[PDB]
Amino acid sequence: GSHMAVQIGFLLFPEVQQLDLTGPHDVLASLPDVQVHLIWKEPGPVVASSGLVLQATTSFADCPPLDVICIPGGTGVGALMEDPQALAFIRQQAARARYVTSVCSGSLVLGAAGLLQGKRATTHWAYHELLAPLGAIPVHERVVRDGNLLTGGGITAGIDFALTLAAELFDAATAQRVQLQLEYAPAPPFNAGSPDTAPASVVQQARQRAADSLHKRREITLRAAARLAAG
Amino acid sequence: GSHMAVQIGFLLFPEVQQLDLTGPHDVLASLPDVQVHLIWKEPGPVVASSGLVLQATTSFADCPPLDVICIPGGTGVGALMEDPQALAFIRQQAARARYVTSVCSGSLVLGAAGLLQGKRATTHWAYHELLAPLGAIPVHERVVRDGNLLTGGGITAGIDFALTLAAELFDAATAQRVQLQLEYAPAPPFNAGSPDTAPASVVQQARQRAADSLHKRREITLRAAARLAAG
Repeated sequence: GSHMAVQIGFLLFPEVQQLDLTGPHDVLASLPDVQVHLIWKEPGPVVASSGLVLQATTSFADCPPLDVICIPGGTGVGALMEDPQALAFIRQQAARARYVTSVCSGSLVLGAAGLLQGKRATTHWAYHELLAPLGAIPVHERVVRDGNLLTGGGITAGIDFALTLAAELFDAATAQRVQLQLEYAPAPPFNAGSPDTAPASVVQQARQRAADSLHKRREITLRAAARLAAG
Repeated sequence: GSHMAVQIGFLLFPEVQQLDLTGPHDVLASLPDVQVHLIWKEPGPVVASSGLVLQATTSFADCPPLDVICIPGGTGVGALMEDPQALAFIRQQAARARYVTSVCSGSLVLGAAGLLQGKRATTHWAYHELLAPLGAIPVHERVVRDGNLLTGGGITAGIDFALTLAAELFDAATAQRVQLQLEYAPAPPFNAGSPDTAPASVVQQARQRAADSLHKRREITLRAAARLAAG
């Protein structure tokens, strides 16, 4: 309107881990004058990994130049990593976006798009070995920042970095106001959010359950890397 | 199937604060054998306060007996507090549910349904004075438990209590596994999630911005209380 509207965009794709996206969405959608997009090849229903149905609000072609782009993760990321249209849109938008961001395995899509080369980055802990092949410097921190790239490992990392983005786009007082108004005050009743804090028996379970997925994602990653190499 | 399916149900209503619901949804939907419902007067699109579109999966009438019911908050709660159909469904389900829960201003709906009488409970901090008129013992804690009632003040409190519910429905090892697999490891870059930690200037801003809403919600609350009194 008669203020500058910040254009904020989430990639919304089948089998997305919905909370990756919906967390930062509610935070950023609180900010003054912003316009938030859920972006897919076409507008309309997209099913998340839980069966939860979201609605994409815009196609790739109709998406305005974004100020913030965010790629969430989820099972659906493996397909996205070899999706030439999606990767081309992500590259297009990343060229000029003020902020390029991802949650969870969303960073592996950034990697497949060629956007992690020589960058410090993280991803979901079970898939961390897939960073180096995509040219990233792999870093084990909840949110890793490299210039205007922010990558968050865990499911709610986007809620946290959304507050950082709020403070920079606007001011610290604005970010603090949003945190208070939403009353965002996390206090988990367990301490098993990191493979370095969870019980060993639990870490081994989770490694065992992710094994087939990691195997499949590694094969995809190596194909994505070879495409980038051929350059 | 050939295991017992826990029936988990979120009230999904127009102008819901979506993250209230989508947080605990992704956590609980991770649990073994569970079936998760988004419940409204009819299945189909429901617009959240941000403009984000969700899909209700079931009507009141078709909703199975729930093991967990969760009422989220958001601007839409004021209408819900005087919605005789919605209140009757919430009472019906609460009678036998193992767990009755809410996030944010969702507890004021529980209160309007007559379910907070003599119970310790919390709600969104800006509306906390509305607890006593609905018969609750108001408590300032992130998640307040009274028997099988859990009420959470802030936007992600349901993510946290979802882990508690996981541990009780199944076991601590299961809850820890879910936390690790999702990599839920919150670390906000500000400390303004409570009116006792945020800067005073920020707390006064937020109080000023919520004033009209609180005024309107108080009027609604007092009508809801008088209905309960007439008994």
